[PDB]
Amino acid sequence: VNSFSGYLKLTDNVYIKNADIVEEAKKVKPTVVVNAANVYLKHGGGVAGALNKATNNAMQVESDDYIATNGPLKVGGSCVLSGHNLAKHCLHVVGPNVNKGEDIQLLKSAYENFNQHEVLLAPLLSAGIFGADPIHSLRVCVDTVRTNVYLAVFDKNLYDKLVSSFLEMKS
Ligand SMILES: CCOP(=O)(O)OP(=O)(O)OC[C@H]1O[C@@H](n2cnc3c(N)ncnc32)[C@H](O)[C@@H]1O
Repeated sequence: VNSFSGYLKLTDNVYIKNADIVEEAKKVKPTVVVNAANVYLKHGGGVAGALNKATNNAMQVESDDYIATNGPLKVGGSCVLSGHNLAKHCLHVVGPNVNKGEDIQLLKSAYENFNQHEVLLAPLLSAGIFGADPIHSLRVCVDTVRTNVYLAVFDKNLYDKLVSSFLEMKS
């Protein structure tokens, strides 16, 4: 388990790889894969849709059952459900939807949930459908997370941009 390979070490606890999070999860077998979730755990597109699709929709059914007895998550909040065939556990974390004016400071709260887990395979929270700048999401991850986070960025051009601007800013 947690056999991560081919990552660029950004800090003592943050790693980044140009990879699709589903394919990484199948290779690595992480204890925790992170979902970029929304408060009702409707796994439509992006990471959530890809993770759910790779579980043959088991993640959505599990999530419906969770919501039915617990109600929606809060923005910046999280829950631990099954990792299905992809991981031991999936940490569903709700970043703020910046497009709808949700407070971008909640991205800090979202990444704080990573600190409850020794090691995680994760995407850049809020950087896709939710409209936060990916460079900002990476910065918040680096400053907030103290546990071992392995970031999967599937798009090569975004990966190159993220690494370049991480170096520039780091000084
Ligand atoms: C409703 C929640 O909205 P939120 O913005 O929080 O999450 P998202 O829309 O899933 O995007 C989060 C970030 O992961 C990237 N991304 C998308 N698919 C994959 C994938 N298969 N593997 C690795 N990275 C991926 C996406 O391009 C964006 O950089």
